[PDB]
Amino acid sequence: GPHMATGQDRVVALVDMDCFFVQVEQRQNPHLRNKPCAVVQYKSWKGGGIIAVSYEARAFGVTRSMWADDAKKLCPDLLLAQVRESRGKANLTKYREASVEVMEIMSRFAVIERASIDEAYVDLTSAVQERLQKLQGQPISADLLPSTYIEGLPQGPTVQKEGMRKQGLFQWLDSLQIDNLTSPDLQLTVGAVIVEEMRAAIERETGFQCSAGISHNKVLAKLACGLNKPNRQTLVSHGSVPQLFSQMPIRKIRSLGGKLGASVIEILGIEYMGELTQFTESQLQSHFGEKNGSWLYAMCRGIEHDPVKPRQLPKTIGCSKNFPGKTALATREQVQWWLLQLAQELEERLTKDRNDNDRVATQLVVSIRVQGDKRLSSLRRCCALTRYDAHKMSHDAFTVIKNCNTSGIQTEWSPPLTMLFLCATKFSAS
DNA sequence: ATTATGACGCT
DNA sequence: AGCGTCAT
Ligand SMILES: Nc1nc2c(ncn2[C@H]2C[C@H](O)[C@@H](COP(=O)(O)NP(=O)(O)OP(=O)(O)O)O2)c(=O)[nH]1
Ligand SMILES: [Mg+2]
Ligand SMILES: [Mg+2]
Repeated sequence: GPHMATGQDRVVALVDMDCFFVQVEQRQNPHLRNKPCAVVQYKSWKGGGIIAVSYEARAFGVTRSMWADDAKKLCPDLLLAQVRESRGKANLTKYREASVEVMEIMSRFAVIERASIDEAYVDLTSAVQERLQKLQGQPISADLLPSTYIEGLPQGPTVQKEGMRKQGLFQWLDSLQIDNLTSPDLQLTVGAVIVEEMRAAIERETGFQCSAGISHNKVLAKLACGLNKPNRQTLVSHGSVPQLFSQMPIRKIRSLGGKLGASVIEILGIEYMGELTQFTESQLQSHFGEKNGSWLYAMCRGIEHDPVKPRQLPKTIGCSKNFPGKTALATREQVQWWLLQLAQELEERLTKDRNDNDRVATQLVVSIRVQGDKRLSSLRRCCALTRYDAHKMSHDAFTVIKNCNTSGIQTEWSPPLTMLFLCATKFSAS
């Protein structure tokens, strides 16, 4: 009753750039704008692997993880942009720099948590309180929410999508109690006003469009962001959760799309998020552990407490390359040359990071995969990172991995290596 | 032969 | 510390 916490204490948004790498390439090359187009890495094997797809191309069935030659079967007029190659490998610097552009704009409105190259969570609780004091009990006009959907509305007592969006928004606004400065629904609405402004600023100042979700926590904001893409934002209220979750497959919730979500489905014999409400917190803890169990018990009621961490910068800086099938590295000279190429890219990125961000990495993590292992990493070893020098880092990485070489011969490497990965970690202020 | 990342939990 | 999971 009155003591049952409802998880309505915060306003959290999730902003995700639409088809990011595609948008970066479309800004640079106007010939690609408003076209079916995709971004690929490499080219010789099956035309390269697609990693980003414009919404026009998605209409033809083009998806990430598809080979470009196969995508061209679905969409013969598909336009392609290739990721830059440097030192023999894909180099994603252009997209990391575009990411910094967007995150610096977002940081003007609120503290952000960088969740990925193109997505960030935003804690808007304080900004909403501020705007509410400025509003002085003034109602919120639909004109302030020109790209907002209200999930679950319209309901009750009409043909085109924009008209639907507007009917739902009018139903939502008409039910608002703009008197109460602590009304959670009002707080979410003001949060959506602020996110409209932030998304407008991103587009004005970068050219990039994004989608967003506004709710009371990170998981609901992420789910909301996905409901109306591209170039739109969605408000998921606490009250919308029972209906939304009643037909939501468990795998759609962040963190349940893998083995744990499959175990929830199989152990409990359920399909949808809402079905979780019928179990006690102790029941869920018994099957999934104390942490997961408490998290599921709260999450299926729309409640989640994970804070938006004040972290705009990545925690690690890493360089990785796969050597699939017959390109695997089978000589010591090969392994050394590629460790050196990865280390030269890492040194470049680390030196720029130190100049921009006043910090230095202190640990080097070396990961490899050997032929025949189905795991991502076959072996992971750390060593000290005391100087931003590529020949030093590559020699140190070789020293920490050289014992994996089964070959009695000094020149050969067996079993050959199908992946190398260098990662700088454990940053300290400098 | 999906690839290049990045976060975080477990023990 | 090193390994596994989740994402994408
Ligand atoms: N190197 C690499 N980059 C990737 C990979 N997957 C994605 N990216 C890059 C390319 C993506 O542009 C970017 C952001 O990933 P999303 O937010 O998951 N996809 P997007 O923004 O394209 O579409 P949406 O409108 O649905 O949000 O990360 C990958 O496997 N490898
Ligand atoms: Mg995106
Ligand atoms: Mg994203």
